[PDB]
Amino acid sequence: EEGKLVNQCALEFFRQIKRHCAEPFTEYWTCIDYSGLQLFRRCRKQQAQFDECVLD
Amino acid sequence: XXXXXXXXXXXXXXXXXXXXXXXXXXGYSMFAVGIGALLFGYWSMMKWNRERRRLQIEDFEARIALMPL
Repeated sequence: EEGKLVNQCALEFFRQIKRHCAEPFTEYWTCIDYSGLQLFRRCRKQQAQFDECVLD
Repeated sequence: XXXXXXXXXXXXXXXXXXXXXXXXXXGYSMFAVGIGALLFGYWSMMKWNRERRRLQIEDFEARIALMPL
């Protein structure tokens, strides 16, 4: 019953990013998948474009 | 006139001269560069491992953050 609320709140998180500041999110998503599993290495320069739009 | 093989010595080619001599390395000076490269080696390497720790904790944080997984 508590797990039902987890998946419902998961959709609430992703919808907020898709509505406001979608351009830095899509560019960050292309950076992470182009490389193997560095996750944060060689992608920190593109991470600067992210969070800054979200800070508003 | 008689023509035969003529004698010539000029420089005498130098009879037995030493060519082997100490070059570049002296002794004590090589240890200053040798052990000096080691001390520079560890200090440069361990700073990268401290920068790896910044990535390490952040990597394991992704597992804790993901509960719908």
